Amino acid sequence: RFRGEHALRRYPSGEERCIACKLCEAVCPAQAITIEAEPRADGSRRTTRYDIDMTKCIY
Amino acid sequence: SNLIEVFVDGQSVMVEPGTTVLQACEKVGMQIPRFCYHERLSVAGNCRMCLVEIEKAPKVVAACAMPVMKGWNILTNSEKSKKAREGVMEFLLANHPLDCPICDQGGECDLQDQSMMFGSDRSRFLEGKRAVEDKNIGPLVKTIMTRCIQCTRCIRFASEIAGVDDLGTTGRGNDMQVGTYIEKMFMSELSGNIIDICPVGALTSKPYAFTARPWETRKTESIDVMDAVG
Amino acid sequence: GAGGALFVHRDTPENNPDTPFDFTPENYKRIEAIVKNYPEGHKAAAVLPVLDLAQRQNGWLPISAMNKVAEILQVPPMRVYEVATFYTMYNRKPVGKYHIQVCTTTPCMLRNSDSILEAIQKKLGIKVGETTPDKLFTLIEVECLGACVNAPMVQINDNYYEDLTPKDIEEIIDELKAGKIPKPGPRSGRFSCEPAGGLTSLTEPPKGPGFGVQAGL
Amino acid sequence: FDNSTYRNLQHHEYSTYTFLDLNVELSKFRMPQPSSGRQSPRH
Amino acid sequence: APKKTSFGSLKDEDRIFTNLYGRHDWRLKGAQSRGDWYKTKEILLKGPDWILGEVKTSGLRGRGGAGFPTGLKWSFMNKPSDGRPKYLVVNADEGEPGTCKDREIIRHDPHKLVEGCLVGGRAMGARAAYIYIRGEFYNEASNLQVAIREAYEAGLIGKNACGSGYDFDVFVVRGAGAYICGEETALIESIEGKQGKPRLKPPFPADVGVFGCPTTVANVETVAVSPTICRRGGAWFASFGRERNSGTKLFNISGHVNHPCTVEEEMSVPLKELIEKHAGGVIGGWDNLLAVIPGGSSTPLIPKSVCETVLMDFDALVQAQTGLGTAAVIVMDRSTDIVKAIARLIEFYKHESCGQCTPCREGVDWMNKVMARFVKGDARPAEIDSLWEISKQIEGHTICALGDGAAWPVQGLIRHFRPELEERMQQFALQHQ
Ligand SMILES: NC(=O)C1=CN([C@@H]2O[C@H](COP(=O)(O)OP(=O)(O)OC[C@H]3O[C@@H](n4cnc5c(N)ncnc54)[C@H](O)[C@@H]3O)[C@@H](O)[C@H]2O)C=CC1
Ligand SMILES: Cc1cc2nc3c(=O)[nH]c(=O)nc-3n(C[C@H](O)[C@H](O)[C@H](O)COP(=O)(O)O)c2cc1C
Ligand code: SF4
Ligand code: SF4
Ligand code: SF4
Ligand code: SF4
Ligand code: FES
Ligand code: FES
Ligand SMILES: [Mg+2]
Repeated sequence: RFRGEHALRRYPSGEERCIACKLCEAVCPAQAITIEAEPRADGSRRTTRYDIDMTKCIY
Repeated sequence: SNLIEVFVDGQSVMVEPGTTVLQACEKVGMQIPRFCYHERLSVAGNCRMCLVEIEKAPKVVAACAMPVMKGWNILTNSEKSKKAREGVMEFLLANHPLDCPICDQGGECDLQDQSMMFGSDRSRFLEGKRAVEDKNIGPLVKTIMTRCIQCTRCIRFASEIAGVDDLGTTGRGNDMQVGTYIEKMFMSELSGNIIDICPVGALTSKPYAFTARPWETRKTESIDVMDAVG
Repeated sequence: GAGGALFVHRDTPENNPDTPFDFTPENYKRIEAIVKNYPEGHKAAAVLPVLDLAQRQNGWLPISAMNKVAEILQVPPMRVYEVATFYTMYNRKPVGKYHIQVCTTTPCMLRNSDSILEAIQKKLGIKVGETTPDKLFTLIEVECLGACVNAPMVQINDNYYEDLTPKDIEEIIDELKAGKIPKPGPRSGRFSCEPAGGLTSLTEPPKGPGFGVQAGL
Repeated sequence: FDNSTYRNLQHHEYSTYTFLDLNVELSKFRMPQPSSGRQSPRH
Repeated sequence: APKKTSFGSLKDEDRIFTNLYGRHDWRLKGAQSRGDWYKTKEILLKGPDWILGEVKTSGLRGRGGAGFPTGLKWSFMNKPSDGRPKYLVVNADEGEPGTCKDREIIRHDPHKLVEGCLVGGRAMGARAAYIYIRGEFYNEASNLQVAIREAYEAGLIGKNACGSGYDFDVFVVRGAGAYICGEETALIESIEGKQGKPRLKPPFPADVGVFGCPTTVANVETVAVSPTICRRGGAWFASFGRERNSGTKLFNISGHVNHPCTVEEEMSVPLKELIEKHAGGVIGGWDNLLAVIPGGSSTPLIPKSVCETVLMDFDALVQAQTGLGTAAVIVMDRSTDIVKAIARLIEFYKHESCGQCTPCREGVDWMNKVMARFVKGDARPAEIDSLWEISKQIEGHTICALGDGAAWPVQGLIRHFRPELEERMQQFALQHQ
């Protein structure tokens, strides 16, 4: 359960798990997450910007 | 004058004849939950979310359609009203897809908010869900009809406000689908408004898709200059 | 079971707006008689009969027929689409010459409608939603045709064949495929909904007019 | 008088157009229809 | 001795539908030889108030299944006109499983229905009658049209109907395969060329009905006994049956009986007497009886121990936690899979729902899935109570009574056959380990 450096994960096919719902951005107590999204070339819901300020983050 | 006296939770209200139970309730600042009712559309009475108990009346009434009678005491927060709301919300959510993270409606969804305010907090539906195919109605209004709750708001708007009779329902029962029955574009100068009246993410803005969430937006009240209507 | 049919139309060479449909002049006179049965300013009330008439002329309802009805009655085509997809008696796909409809609801099921259905399936070699390769028969299951006393029963082209056994329905199908007209009604030797035991009621000769009339009338 | 015979046999010779032919025949017997004052609710 | 305590053994002279079995000529001449169209002019000249009084005194309740007092319901149209035409709609949809009574009235006694249309329309001050018949009854509708043509040619209806100076038209409109279109407001919507979706009430049809006009929707059996009621008087009809349960009734006995049949009988006849007298008894004896649905698929079933002394009227069957309904008695013997039959009824309701309102559209399909699992025993016993609650959520929260008609049979099955459901679940859990 140890909380360390952040990472973004994938499905076993290599597709990104993130679908740009922005719940992490909304809940973040430090406002450390910045997300921008648009439909991808194939129409998928994916992020164009996913930034975490690790000097703002409280882990 | 010609007003009649009714009661909302025992509080006296004078209303004109033809006032519905919902309007009488909102005279005292109480908003009855709704899905199908819209004050600028004709009354439908199909969603059943507005059911409310009248004192000494065995059966609950649809507040959006029922004219209020003299001497009626509307019980907006009784056990009967709350249980009716919970049952209707359960029925609405039984087949609804688990789309909130990928649905553009999330955060400004009347289904979500009225589930949080008037529904229960868990599920007891143990079956599989229905899934319907999508209808292409143009480059402006994105359609994902598995989220449709069959409110009939878009149909009534298209018929009454826009004067276009291209929307309707096909089939019946659980298989009833809202659409055009043919591959047809709902291209009207007022078409985009069906995005706003649709309570759920069934109809969304295609240019706006996936770009923002409602809570992060700042609202600037302004005036349109695209015509002289203002 | 879940309906395998779809409620969205996709254009096909066999079924598209350019598919030729038009009412015959006799059917146009019939449409005129139908429309005159409703008050002026309420023509749309004729949607259900006129649409049905198109089926009785065409066998089924291509989308061109729906458009023709909508044009004739000055009704938006989507309203006609709603009517055509709501009511189950309308055929939006072609069916066989003899549409066989077997009631499987509980009163008929208690009288072994399953045996009738399996007998039909074996005699025709198809299933409960299919059409024969010769386009002569289509078989489906329906709900309570309203003759539960005469169960089990089958409807074929608005004719009722009741009090059925597997041999009875096989004989009916044999007579149908030979071009004959099988007589509708029960097959048990009983004319109607009467008790088979010997007419437990209405045995006395019916009384005349004014037999029980009250005074002052 | 007798109860032995079934007397409802005319429906054995009804065709696809019997009902509508009877309607066409009945058309001449009806009273003039009422009018709402307009051609349709969209007029 | 007044105040009859035993009911049944109805005589042929007192029976109303004398050509129930079609053993006599159904044409105009045969109907006139049987008492139809006799002194109709004097009945119409008595005035609407006299006719409504006869119906009120008669104690007739709605034979469509709900049993609303017919005189009171028809009195709603005794108001002065407001510039709109007035209409009588006769309900011949007959969609309820186990009910085939209307069909026999239409095919074998059409002139009774036509004269009833005339008399009821005069009482309600209605210009014309629209008879709505289900589209599967093609031959019945053709016979009705032939009878209407005969009445038109003889001057019995139309202009100057029966010489009474009152103009009345009779129209036949055919439905297209929809059980919901027997609901009166759904029937009205179907006539106007729309989907058969029921309207909310108020307004009631007497205020806003077909074409937006004052309208009364009345069941065919209710309509077809009114001319006989007027002729013989309200009191004669009143004597039969218990108090507030007056008159005669058409019963359709189907299922596991030796001679399934349609019969006419006094109102408050005991169910056992009816089954053993007219239907030949239960298949395999009376002790073989498992359950009976007394009033069509919408009424809850009752087990054998209740069927032995229950009477076939509105109030007695209400006391027996069921309803008189359409008086369609479906008999199931001890060889019946009681869960499977009710599951089939629930599937019927799932396929007949119009889909307009959320509780029916979603919950009836949900209950159908749960019952399909209950047949196999796949579920857990707790779900039984869950199912009960689902029915309560659906009941009373829907625009029309199809939701009530889907919730009630499940409630009856749970009330009387819970051990069967639990026992099936035990077997499923045992065999699947
Ligand atoms: N004959 C058949 O084939 C079928 C019969 N049914 C029966 O229909 C019954 C339920 O039907 P509903 O119409 O929903 O019952 P209901 O009680 O709501 O209405 C019965 C009749 O009385 C009238 N009425 C009732 N309350 C009134 C009021 N306050 N003011 C003015 N008029 C009023 C209604 O307009 C209606 O015509 C069921 O019990 C069922 O047995 C159901 C399906 C088929
Ligand atoms: C789902 C549903 C189906 C119905 N079907 C019929 C029908 O086929 N025939 C009928 O007479 N009444 C039917 N009824 C009852 C009618 O709505 C109405 O109560 C009745 O026709 C009134 O006539 P009465 O007062 O003469 O009984 C149905 C009701 C419901 C809710
Ligand atoms: S936006 Fe955040 S919460 Fe939503 S899927 Fe992506 S990482 Fe998860
Ligand atoms: S419509 Fe509302 S409840 Fe449904 S998926 Fe979208 S956000 Fe969630
Ligand atoms: S798309 Fe929206 S407005 Fe239209 S029926 Fe569905 S939920 Fe109602
Ligand atoms: S209860 Fe069922 S049939 Fe009746 S209006 Fe609602 S969805 Fe339609
Ligand atoms: S808001 Fe009244 S039924 Fe939907
Ligand atoms: S159950 Fe078969 S006709 Fe009704
Ligand atoms: Mg929306």
